[PDB]
Amino acid sequence: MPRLKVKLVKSPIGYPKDQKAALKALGLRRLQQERVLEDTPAIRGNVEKVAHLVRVEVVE
Repeated sequence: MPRLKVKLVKSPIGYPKDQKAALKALGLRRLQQERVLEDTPAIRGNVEKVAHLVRVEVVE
């Protein structure tokens, strides 16, 4: 509740199940969708798994 705004900027088509699961958990389903998630250790772990695919901004 500090938060992170995550945008899916690259196509995950054909990516490993782990990485597709991390996208699932971040709720990113289509290209250029943006989500504001709570900045937790867990949410950070999932953004880390899909770093190539996403753009991250610190928000509150």
